Amino acid sequence: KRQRMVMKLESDKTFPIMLEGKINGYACVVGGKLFRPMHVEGKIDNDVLAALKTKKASKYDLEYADVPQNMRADTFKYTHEKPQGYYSWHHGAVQYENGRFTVPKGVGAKGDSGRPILDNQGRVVAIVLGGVNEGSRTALSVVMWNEKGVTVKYTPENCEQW
Amino acid sequence: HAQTFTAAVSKTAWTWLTSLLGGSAVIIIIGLVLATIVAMYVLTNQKHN
Repeated sequence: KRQRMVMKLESDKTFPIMLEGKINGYACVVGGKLFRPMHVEGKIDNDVLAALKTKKASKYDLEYADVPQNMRADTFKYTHEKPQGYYSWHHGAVQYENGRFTVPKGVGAKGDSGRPILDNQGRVVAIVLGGVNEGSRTALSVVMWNEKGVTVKYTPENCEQW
Repeated sequence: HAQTFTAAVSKTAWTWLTSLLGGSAVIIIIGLVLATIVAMYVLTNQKHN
């Protein structure tokens, strides 16, 4: 499964945020428009996408920009059906329970911001922005969207920017 | 020649100036209330889910 998830993430145009040769984060295109975590500095690893001017949203520490329709051709597919269970992402599985996403300890660190969370159908359900040490596991700070289109950010108390 | 401080008023024009000073204060108080209401609506819409 993880192999297929990585293949889908690579085939879909996704590009890390390069600064001085160091990967400081990741950015992706979902729903035909680029998003980028504001706290991560640097430029997307795509000259064509870098040409797009972004807008800031301090409340969520996220940026967004318009993507040309021809490049909107193949982007992430979002869904609002988020039942309890387990999902898949770049560094393995993620447990969804009580409305929160959690992964085993040692998974995720500074520089992983921007990795989406995929369902069994390969549809995006959340975007990972950070996390906090949770003993045997760690809880990720993510943003998810309901069927009504409301942006909800779940942030654990004293969450670290990962 | 008492010349009370509030004696140089002209009733009508004085009320006009009262509308010029403090009337904008009432306007900005109404605007503050409306902005607070809009913010509370946004918070309610976000927390609703």
